[PDB]
Amino acid sequence: WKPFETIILLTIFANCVALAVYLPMPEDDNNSLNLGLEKLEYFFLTVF
Amino acid sequence: WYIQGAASPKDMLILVDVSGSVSGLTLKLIRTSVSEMLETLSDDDFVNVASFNSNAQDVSCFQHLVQANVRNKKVLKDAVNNITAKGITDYKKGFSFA
Ligand SMILES: [Ca+2]
Repeated sequence: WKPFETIILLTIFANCVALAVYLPMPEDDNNSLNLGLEKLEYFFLTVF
Repeated sequence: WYIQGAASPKDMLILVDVSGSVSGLTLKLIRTSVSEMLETLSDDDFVNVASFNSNAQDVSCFQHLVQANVRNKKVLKDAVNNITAKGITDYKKGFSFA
């Protein structure tokens, strides 16, 4: 009805901040926030 | 002459960070610092050189602290040069190995 159109609009804004805060590092090197951000991708992959 | 009377002899151990982030201008700088750091070393000083990226290997053939005479230093300054950066940084296996 009303909020399912706007919780999935709030989910997607939270997916765009997770792509923003990703930090690309050379040669397969990762800090510890990039590891917790690929554990967020799985949660954003099922909601969608 | 200045160095021997500056300070007492010493067993040093150079760690080199070889994780992927270092590759670039920074990796280039490290190979020239370690060679530079060695110039400082003397015969009475012992020294080995290790390197870590999620495992700590040792840069050359030595595996213990060696006398850092003209020859030994020449081996270490020739293995510091060929290093390639790849992999995850691990300061825990780098200081255990040290
Ligand atoms: Ca690193």
